Amino acid sequence: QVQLQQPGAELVKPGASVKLSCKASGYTFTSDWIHWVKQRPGHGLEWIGEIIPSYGRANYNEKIQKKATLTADKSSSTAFMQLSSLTSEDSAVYYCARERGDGYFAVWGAGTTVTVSSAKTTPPSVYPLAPGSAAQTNSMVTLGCLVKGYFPEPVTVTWNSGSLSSGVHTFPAVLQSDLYTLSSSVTVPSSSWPSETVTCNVAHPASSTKVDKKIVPR
Amino acid sequence: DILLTQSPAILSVSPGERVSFSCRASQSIGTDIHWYQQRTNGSPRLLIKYASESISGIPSRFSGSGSGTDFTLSINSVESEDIANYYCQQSNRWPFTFGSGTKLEI
Amino acid sequence: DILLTQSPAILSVSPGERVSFSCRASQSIGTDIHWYQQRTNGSPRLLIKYASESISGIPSRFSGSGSGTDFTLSINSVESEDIANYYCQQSNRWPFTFGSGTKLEI
Amino acid sequence: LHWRAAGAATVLLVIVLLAGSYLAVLAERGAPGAQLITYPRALWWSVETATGVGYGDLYPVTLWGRLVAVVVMVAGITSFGLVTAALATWFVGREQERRGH
Amino acid sequence: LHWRAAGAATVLLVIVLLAGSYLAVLAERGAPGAQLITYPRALWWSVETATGVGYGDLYPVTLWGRLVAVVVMVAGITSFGLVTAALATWFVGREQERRGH
Ligand SMILES: CCCCCCCCCO
Ligand SMILES: CCCCCCCCCO
Ligand SMILES: [K+]
Ligand SMILES: [K+]
Repeated sequence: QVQLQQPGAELVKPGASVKLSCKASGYTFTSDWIHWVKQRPGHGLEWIGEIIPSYGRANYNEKIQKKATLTADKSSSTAFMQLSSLTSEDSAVYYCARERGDGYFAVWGAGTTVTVSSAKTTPPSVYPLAPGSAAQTNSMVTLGCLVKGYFPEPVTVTWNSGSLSSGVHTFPAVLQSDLYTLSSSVTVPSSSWPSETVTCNVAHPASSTKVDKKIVPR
Repeated sequence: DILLTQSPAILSVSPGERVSFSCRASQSIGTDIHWYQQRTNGSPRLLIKYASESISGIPSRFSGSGSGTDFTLSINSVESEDIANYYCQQSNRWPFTFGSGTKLEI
Repeated sequence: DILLTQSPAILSVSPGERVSFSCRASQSIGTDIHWYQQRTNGSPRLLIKYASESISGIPSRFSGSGSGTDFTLSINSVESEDIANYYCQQSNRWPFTFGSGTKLEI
Repeated sequence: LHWRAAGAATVLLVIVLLAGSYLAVLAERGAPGAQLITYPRALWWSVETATGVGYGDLYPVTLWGRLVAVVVMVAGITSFGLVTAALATWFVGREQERRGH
Repeated sequence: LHWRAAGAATVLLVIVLLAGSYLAVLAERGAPGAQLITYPRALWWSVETATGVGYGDLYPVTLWGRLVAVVVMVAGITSFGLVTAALATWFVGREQERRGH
């Protein structure tokens, strides 16, 4: 089972604050330390701080500006990270990790994508991508769906509820006029469509929306 | 603070070959180094702990060697799933630190 | 005697930005480094003691980090009153020594 | 009594070794340059401290870390000397039998 | 008895010194960075460990190496304290003669 559970995304206004969470499961020891790591897009890993839930003691990176405040709830087994007064420089993916007190990070959370802007949350519009009536096909056929006009990052695209993962591409989003847009492709044998259902699932954590779109021929 | 240098930043290898990632510490840290893998959009995953110790669930083609200030992550017979970023991390002195990271390219 | 190198000699920063002063020791001195500020015609004033410990009366935008041979003085959101010379000083081995000094410029 | 206090010293020493190992990590973390920041080697440090073997590979750099160290030293010194005192009382008693006194 | 246990402690200490020196090399080899990997200096390390002289030039870096170390420490501490306990019983007995008791 998943040991560390983090929310997908958090939209923050410049100057405001946010409190990220990290619910834990699995084996729990008093020697356990919960760490937080910051990763900016296209950058590397950056240790923010640590905390031992069985005492409430917390340490922080001295080489960076202190934006964080670490707390924990022993009952709900949840670690908290208070980020205050955020700018565009604080926009990154924040991971939480568990250390057994032996130096290494055995398990990581999925990470929370924190976006700092004054723009508004916008759910995505999902449109199907079926081949034209004149397009020929080989042994394989290429389908897809268009995720456009959402904010902020990220979105998770799966095909047939994750049961279909072979031959899938999901392109990085492009930003235009405070709205993101991407596409995802899927390649199945031409003999299996549309005799077998193909559907893309699009989750947008920031708006708590998840939609489905079946890909039927035109 | 311990400085971990990962050179080169990018490694280009042919399918089936053996590749080696380098991690040099700014001072002697014994064998207190740990290796992680991060694919696109994925979270870091522990590959090797304490320089050479294996992790359960990790393919046997991953190994590690070194001590003091010089450490090496080796992938035996590189395949497509190994394409990712690789980071090293020390736990010898507070605070813990990461290397700049090295990307594998096939 | 411990040699303390402060590079660069002059730092040019824009108003509101975060600046960082460097102090490198010729050998490992733990965290036994101390930072001072000296404005024009003024006397030196203690900003940070033992690398990171804060001093009463000193603005909270001043912080320090580092250990061993590498030390950093950081000023968060630099303003006009921060324009001065900055010196580091070690107390690990006799005799005590000062760095060459770094001037802040806005 | 001497045998009891010896056994009492041993179990207390073990507790101090465990607690001292835990408290050391808690105190040392946060201080740049500290090496006593993981439990396994902290326990090894605790044994080193209690015995005074003097390998000098690990030592606290903080006030509370050093305070923990002192407790372990004295606990080790008291324990290993209580055992000596217990062994002495044992031999003294046996000598008072081989002379018929 | 006290003289016997002292002699028994000495011969046991020697055995532990020898065996500990052999076991250390066996445990340390295989671990990168280990210096306790040759028998001659391992025996010198064993003496250092049993006496607690604390030169700190040689020390184990493995779990079993450290376990061997602990046995040598305690053996040395027990031995050197048993001798103290034996010397004390000797003086106590002699004092009980110069007072006519
Ligand atoms: C001797 C008892 C001290 C226990 C450790 C306290 C940790 C201090 C952290 O500021
Ligand atoms: C304390 C007894 C341990 C003997 C040495 C064992 C060597 C371990 C090698 O894996
Ligand atoms: K000693
Ligand atoms: K020493």
